[PDB]
Amino acid sequence: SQLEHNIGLSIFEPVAKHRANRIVCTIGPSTQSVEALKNLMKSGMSVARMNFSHGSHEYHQTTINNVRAAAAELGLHIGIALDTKGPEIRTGLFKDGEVSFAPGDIVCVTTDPAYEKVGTKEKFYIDYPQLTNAVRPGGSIYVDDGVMTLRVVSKEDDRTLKCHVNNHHRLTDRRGINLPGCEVDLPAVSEKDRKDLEFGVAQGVDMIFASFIRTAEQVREVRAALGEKGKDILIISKIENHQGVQNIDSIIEASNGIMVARGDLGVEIPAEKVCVAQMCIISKCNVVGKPVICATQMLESMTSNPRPTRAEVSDVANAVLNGADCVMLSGETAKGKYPNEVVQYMARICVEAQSATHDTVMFNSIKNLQKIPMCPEEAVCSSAVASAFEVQAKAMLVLSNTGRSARLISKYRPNCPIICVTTRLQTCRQLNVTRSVVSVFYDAAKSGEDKDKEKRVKLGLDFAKKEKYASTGDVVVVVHADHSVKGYPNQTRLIYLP
Amino acid sequence: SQLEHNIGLSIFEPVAKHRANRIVCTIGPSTQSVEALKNLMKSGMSVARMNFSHGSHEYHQTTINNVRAAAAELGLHIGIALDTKGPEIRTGLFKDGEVSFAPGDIVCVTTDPAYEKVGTKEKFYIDYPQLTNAVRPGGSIYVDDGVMTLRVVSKEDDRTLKCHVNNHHRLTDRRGINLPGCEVDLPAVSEKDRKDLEFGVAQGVDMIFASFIRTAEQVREVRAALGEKGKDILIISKIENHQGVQNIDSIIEASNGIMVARGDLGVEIPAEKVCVAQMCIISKCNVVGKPVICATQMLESMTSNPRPTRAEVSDVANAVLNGADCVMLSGETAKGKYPNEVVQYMARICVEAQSATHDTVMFNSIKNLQKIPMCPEEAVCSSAVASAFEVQAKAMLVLSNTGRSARLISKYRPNCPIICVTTRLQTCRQLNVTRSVVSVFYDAAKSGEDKDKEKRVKLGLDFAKKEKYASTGDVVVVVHADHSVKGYPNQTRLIYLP
Amino acid sequence: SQLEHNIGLSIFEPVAKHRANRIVCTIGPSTQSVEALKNLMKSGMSVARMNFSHGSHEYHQTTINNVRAAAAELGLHIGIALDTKGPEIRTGLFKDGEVSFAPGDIVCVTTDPAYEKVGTKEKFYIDYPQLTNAVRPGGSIYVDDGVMTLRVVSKEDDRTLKCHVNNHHRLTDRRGINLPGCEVDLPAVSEKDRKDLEFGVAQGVDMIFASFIRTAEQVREVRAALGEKGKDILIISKIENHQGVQNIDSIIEASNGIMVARGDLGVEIPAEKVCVAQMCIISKCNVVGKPVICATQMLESMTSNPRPTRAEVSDVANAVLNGADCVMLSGETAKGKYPNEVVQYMARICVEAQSATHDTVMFNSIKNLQKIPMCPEEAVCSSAVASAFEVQAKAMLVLSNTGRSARLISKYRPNCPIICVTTRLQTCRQLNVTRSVVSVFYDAAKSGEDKDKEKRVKLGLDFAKKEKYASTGDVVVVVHADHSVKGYPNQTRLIYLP
Amino acid sequence: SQLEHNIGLSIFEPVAKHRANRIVCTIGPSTQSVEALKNLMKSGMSVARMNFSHGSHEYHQTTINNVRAAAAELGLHIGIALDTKGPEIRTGLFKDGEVSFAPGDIVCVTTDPAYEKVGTKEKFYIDYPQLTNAVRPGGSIYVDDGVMTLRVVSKEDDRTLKCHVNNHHRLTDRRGINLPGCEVDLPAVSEKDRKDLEFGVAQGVDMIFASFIRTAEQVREVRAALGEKGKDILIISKIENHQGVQNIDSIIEASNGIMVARGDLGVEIPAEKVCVAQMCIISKCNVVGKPVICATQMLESMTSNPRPTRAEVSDVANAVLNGADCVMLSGETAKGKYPNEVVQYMARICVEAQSATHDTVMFNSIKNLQKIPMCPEEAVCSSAVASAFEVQAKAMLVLSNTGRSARLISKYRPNCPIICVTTRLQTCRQLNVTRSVVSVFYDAAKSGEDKDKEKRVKLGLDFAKKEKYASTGDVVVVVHADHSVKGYPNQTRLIYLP
Ligand SMILES: O=P(O)(O)OC[C@H]1O[C@@](CO)(OP(=O)(O)O)[C@@H](O)[C@@H]1O
Ligand SMILES: O=P(O)(O)OC[C@H]1O[C@@](CO)(OP(=O)(O)O)[C@@H](O)[C@@H]1O
Ligand SMILES: [K+]
Ligand SMILES: [K+]
Ligand SMILES: [K+]
Ligand SMILES: [K+]
Ligand SMILES: [Mg+2]
Ligand SMILES: [Mg+2]
Ligand SMILES: [Mg+2]
Ligand SMILES: [Mg+2]
Repeated sequence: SQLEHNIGLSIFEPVAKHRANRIVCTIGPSTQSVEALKNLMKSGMSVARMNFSHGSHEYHQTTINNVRAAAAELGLHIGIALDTKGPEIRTGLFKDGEVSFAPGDIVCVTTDPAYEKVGTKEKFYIDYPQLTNAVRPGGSIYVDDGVMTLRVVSKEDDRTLKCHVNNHHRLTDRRGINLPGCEVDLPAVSEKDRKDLEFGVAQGVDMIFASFIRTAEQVREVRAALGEKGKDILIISKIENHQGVQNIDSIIEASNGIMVARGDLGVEIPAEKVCVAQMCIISKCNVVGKPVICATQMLESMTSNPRPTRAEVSDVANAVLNGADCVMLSGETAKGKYPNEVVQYMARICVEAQSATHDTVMFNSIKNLQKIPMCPEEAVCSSAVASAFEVQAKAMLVLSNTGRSARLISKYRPNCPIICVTTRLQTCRQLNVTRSVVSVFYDAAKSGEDKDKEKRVKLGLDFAKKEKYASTGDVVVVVHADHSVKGYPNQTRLIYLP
Repeated sequence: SQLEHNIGLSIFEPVAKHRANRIVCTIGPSTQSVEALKNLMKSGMSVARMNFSHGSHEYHQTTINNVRAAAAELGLHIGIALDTKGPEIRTGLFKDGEVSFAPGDIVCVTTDPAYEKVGTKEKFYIDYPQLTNAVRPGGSIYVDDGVMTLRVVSKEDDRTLKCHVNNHHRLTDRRGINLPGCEVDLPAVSEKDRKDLEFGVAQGVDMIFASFIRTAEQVREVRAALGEKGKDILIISKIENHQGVQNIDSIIEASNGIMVARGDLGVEIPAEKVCVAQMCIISKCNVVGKPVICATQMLESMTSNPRPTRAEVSDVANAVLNGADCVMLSGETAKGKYPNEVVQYMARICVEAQSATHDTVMFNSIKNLQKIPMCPEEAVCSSAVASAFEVQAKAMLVLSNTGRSARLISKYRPNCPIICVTTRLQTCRQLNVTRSVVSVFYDAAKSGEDKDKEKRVKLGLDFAKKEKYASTGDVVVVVHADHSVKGYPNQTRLIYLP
Repeated sequence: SQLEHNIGLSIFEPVAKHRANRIVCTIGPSTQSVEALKNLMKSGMSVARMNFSHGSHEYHQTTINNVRAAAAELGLHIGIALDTKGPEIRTGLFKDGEVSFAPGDIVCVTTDPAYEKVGTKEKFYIDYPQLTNAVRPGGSIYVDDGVMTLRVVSKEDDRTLKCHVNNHHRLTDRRGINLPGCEVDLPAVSEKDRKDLEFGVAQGVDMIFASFIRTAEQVREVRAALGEKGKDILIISKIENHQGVQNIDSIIEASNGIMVARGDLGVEIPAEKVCVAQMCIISKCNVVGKPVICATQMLESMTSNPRPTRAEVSDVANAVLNGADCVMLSGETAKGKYPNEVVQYMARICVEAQSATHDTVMFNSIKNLQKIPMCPEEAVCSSAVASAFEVQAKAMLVLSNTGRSARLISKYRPNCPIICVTTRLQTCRQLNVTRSVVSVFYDAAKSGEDKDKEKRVKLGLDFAKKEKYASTGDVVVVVHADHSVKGYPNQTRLIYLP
Repeated sequence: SQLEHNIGLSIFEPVAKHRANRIVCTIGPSTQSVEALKNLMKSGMSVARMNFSHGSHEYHQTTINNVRAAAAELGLHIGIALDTKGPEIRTGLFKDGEVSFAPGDIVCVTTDPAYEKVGTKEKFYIDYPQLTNAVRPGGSIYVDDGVMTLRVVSKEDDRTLKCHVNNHHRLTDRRGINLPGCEVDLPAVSEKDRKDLEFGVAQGVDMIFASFIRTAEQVREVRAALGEKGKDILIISKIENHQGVQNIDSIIEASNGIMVARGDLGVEIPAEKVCVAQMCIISKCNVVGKPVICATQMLESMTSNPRPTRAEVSDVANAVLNGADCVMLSGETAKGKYPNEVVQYMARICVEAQSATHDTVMFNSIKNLQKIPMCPEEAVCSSAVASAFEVQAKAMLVLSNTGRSARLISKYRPNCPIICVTTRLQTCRQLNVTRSVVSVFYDAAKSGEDKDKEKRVKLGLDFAKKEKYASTGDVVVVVHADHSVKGYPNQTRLIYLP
């Protein structure tokens, strides 16, 4: 039982040596320099996130270039993620550029674009034409990231609602609008996003963090916008509102991965329901074996302070215990005073949660919900992890070209490193969002075809020795194909390190 | 499995209507008026904490009187908790009220009272006379809830240490000092603590939150200080340092309950380990059925903001999921701008986490760890909870005079309210730290002896009806003694509301 | 796990003192005398079975009278069961009273009653008019308790099948016929059965063992034949063929109990499938809490030998481990040389299987399959049994007039005696087919109404002391109603024996 | 749960097509001809047992030769088991060949050979010279598989005891004597046993069934008697008395397997305890993965009848459900009228019980009891079985030379056949006592070394196809070493049948 496991925990015991969870950092003026990025990497950043809400292509090019230089200097494979702006709903402009509201104020909000630039206390524009279908009398409209709240009192015509203002607030031009609990018929990709994705495909980004994903169809439209050139780039769908949460099954099926985008999600649904959504989404991703990232405000106060709050420490530990592959930092590294320290704390907190995790409970829980019969690669991979628990293996080793087999092994949550020997650099970079995985690159152009796996396996066992994952006489669990089977691994071996 | 429970969670289901978990609020300037307290109570405060780190007896008397007046106006039983100063270590004053420190700043710290009021960038006072025995050269002194370090360069003399400042801090009056990994030899009950405890007995406080408890011995010292007239007052031991966590088992056995005092704890041990201690301590308390409070920085940002961070919501929810009876607010209500709102958020987060909790997992885990044979009253109480699950009872009803039986039912974590009819007002107030329990006072001196229990059961069933727990025809599980057993409950009944 | 429980079993430990399972004995020339029956009773017979296949009413009257005299002498309550002949299918007569068949012999079997008395090698009668609808070409007809086998080769006309003889056998007049796997449209009650049931109702039998029950409707026709005078007599349906097994759910719902009539069942379905049927039927009865009897050849060789075969010992142990309330003896006591010894062995074997049973596994398994919400009497009863495991109670005590509450408690398979204080003698007799139950009679006509239960409870606790179930200072779990609830028990108490 | 598994059982589903459990048959007059043995093999015999209690070397030579000739004709590998006389105690002869005893009959028993041939109602011979040291006055002497008792009245002299006959028996030549609770001091290897064991080594028998094993020491004495040339012969220890059961753990550790010898056991300890010993012993063997045979009176009545009793069918089925690898026939095939039919029933009952077995319950129970870390080959074998469940494999295929790896896979109780390709004919024969294993011989001397395993795997896959275990496109789980590991299997593969 979780309870019996808890009572036997010890704060004094040494912790795990090898961090399993992974850390995504948002780059910004605190962290964009090659020097900054090197330290971020030494501190534990696995994936660098470019937030295309802010900054020009020129700005993000510097990030891309600096990340590549920083990683090349340290001999690391660091993923690069493009996080789209996404479509949005905004108010119009106001006269004199602002208006102040008070509780009780009645205000008409209109979908008539005539009113776009002449917002007053009495009447202002919202640029979502379907508005008077999507929110009914009694429903709420949230303005400015939830900070001001309107109750719809009535529909005046097919383009205008009379609303009641709930709280004091000062609006400036073009504030964000959220419609909590309303379906929202905005396109998966805005015009700006197309140019942003085109840029990402051209610069060879490893993954898109796709904003405001509400339906599987929208994931497909993002895949389509990436076209043939970008067919290999991961799509990590950001779950940001109620529809996202409702359609999670079919969104998970269409995506390569998920981000629990708690910031927007906590505006769209009550803040307290975000923990329910988080637990549900992470677990559902664990069940199908797709990477999931927990995001937003995890270590917020470290934007300004050199130590985190108690709440913050528990937030990170709990996202790890919930089952998340990755945890993420935004402002904390984009613009905070302590980018290095914050990543270091997050690394330490991860390691503690990892050591306090019951080894085999995830493995069993996950395995028990799989449909039987399994595909044989998945039987090979789960049973490899089982056999890793049985011999207390110190590492596993898998040959994966696309990353599929590595993600399949990580799905079953071994308690040791998963060394992945791959033939694609992009795969080394993409496996950064997968718990436990450590990539080594095998250069076929330079060392040859390796039909019988022996060179890739040697390379992996040498890496295991060098990185101090295991030593001479330790058992490693090795997964690849036999001499004739092609396209997936059908073989597991137990090998003593020579 | 936890995983299978998670994938079935929904954000679209209604939540529980009756909050099981309980909220402790610290009273200060924001919240001391009769009016402010009434609103805290309405917002969901169950226990008012007096922090005797600060304030005179007279100040706390005003708190005690105003709590009683507010509780009487609303007809509530609200516990009053005295939280001791304990073996605290603080700085003196500074000229002007701050000084500011740069890294590499070399500073003299002195135990010499002479410098108490007159501290500067160069020399200042610390109120622990044995300082230069406690920490030697190369040791570290933590300052102001851990936000600034000093390394000790040398012992100047028996009164003065020369110290290297390690980082960047602006330092206000009388701030907290911690000395992790140092033999600090201060009493659990200082002379000042002894007066405060006597004042609490005199004033009839319901519970002591005993600071820095390190040993079962220290708990007993707090018991002795309370004397004869004070023997029914709960002692809740605050676990705040390394040694508290080491000795947790015998500390629990001596105490009436525990507070995981995450503030000092997260300075005294590495901050990332607090999450492991929390889990471990809460579960150990759940196992012996003793109340446990999770404290400190839970909704910290709401000290200044109208909304909590995503980390803070999850921190609260996870304290509840961990098994904590109570969650605590400190600065958030003592001195924040939004005391009522912060209590309201906490109450809503509690209810969400309570609704995401698997019905019976706690029941079974707790039961499976109990030594067999049980005492009869424990067999009756655990079986009563089982039968509540089986009939889907909307409430339970227990007669308890000392509170023991109410705590015993609560130990088995039913999913419905536990209505406790008690013959002591103090029991009503002390049961505010126990998950699920709602108290009704039966005045035996005024209404008679009730040997056959029909008066008290009627009172509790009518309360069930009035407070909208159950209605006519609903089953209620009713626990007390039969007509001849005295001293504990030997009987369970299932009863339909008339 | 069953496996871990097994490896820790010990043959050397003392066994349970109080036999939980119950023994049904068939009376016959070995055992009909008052003296014989007294010894049978001392040996462990709980229910005496009269097989109305053989003997006249006069014969069975002697059994009834002798059983009553024998029981009255020993002060026991012994159930009396009437086991119907049931409808049957038979061949006609043969010329010269017999015919011999050989493998390969072709024989017409006809439904034309003209051929009733003139059976030959070539052609003989079977008295089931629907025969040529019920068994198709390729199907089998079993003759003489399965000993000879015919394959239907073809239908000649609507009353005649050509059949192939499978094995050597000699037929005499009017042998039994079975149609394996065929629906069989015979009435629930034959004419002879009506007169037999009428007799049973008049003589006050406690239960019918109803033969050849195929459908719930047939159980209802047996209840109807018992009329108003016999509305209180248990109907234990004998499951004897494939239809019985197929319709078991709805047959269990209609009956008071089940007999796995392995003898006929092993003729109708392959002998090896009888173990599957047995395990399934017993478990299904356990799940709904209805008594189930395992029957036939359990200790067969003891008909002639003074010790049982190894197979036989395991058969009895395994019926107990499967979950059967009762095991039964036929020939072994009706006509065998060692009626006393055989019942003694069966008692000893039961006790060993009981002691080797894992206490709480049945309890948990049974409780886990109940629909929630439960009726409150069933919550009271399961939780009483739970609380009996928790305090290691040595007995339970329940007030039951119809026997319902006692059967409800036994359903949850406590490891101790269940003392039932009843106001009906017939209930004492009927509870003999219920595991663990020991009945005491409370005479209301002579000691008064006992509205507050105290006299019945005293009587029960006195019985517990006298029979050496428990002594002074032991906990007994007591189940009845409180002072106002009528018709079921809503209360459980734990009481120390004074 | 077992209960929930049972209620889902059906008698209408098809049964397993490949029998997992294995049948040992004792050879005698009924069954010694080459023809009779061919039919036993066709009917399902896997191991022929020679009972050296009776018969000369020459008689057993005929058995050995005829088994080989019959097995060769059919192309089967059939094990040959030598079952020792051991420390047996028998009566002498009687004039005429019976005498008959009445209760109260006072009789002299004598160790004096003089009376060997000439026994009467009054005096007869017992071949244990230390008799009058072993049992003293008031002790009991059991005679002829326990069917008749004598109490010892006095020691006449060192050669003669006066005995009270307790019951009614007709006594044939050279019948078995048991002395429960007596210090009987006879060697595990008599002079006669030593010759028999040497003859078995000379003749190349596959296994010894060692009678009356009492200690691990005795097992080692049987090992030493087998000498150098005999070291690969299995020793299966027969547990037959009180002390065997006491010492079961260290007896198992010394042996290659165990027989629960229920015949002598059920006389040496009370007969009702045998069912507890059986369960306990079989499970302990399953836990260390050593073969266990359940023996004696399993289908006893079929010695004379064409059909078994209901008890005997359930006895067989429950031996299988208990975990037994093998079930044994004694008199049923040595001397019965229906040897072929009795083997056929047993085979059908085995398959039913196998089909009623829960797939994975045994796998998990066995796995959960193994010390971690496992040796690599055990992690490979248990994980191979797990992956068989997960892909619903129709067969497994393992390379085994000694049989160790085949027994290791079998220990984890897969639900499909385990095809074992072995390089030793003796391994083929010895694996007949292991559940599920089907052997194929690869003649390395004739077909070459097969370092890369492709020859043996091809041989086993073609066997899978020929024997109708799997077909083209079916997955098979294949266990052996990779290209460089020697001594055990370190590799698992999933392979589709070509
Ligand atoms: O790229 P993924 O889909 O992970 O497949 C990798 C697996 O396929 C195989 C076989 O095709 O690759 P490889 O041909 O590179 O040797 C296995 O060896 C390897 O483990
Ligand atoms: O006859 P059953 O159906 O078992 O009902 C018995 C239960 O009902 C009650 C209440 O009606 O009977 P009683 O009136 O005889 O006291 C309970 O005390 C008793 O346990
Ligand atoms: K963005
Ligand atoms: K304090
Ligand atoms: K009958
Ligand atoms: K023998
Ligand atoms: Mg957004
Ligand atoms: Mg503190
Ligand atoms: Mg019949
Ligand atoms: Mg024997």
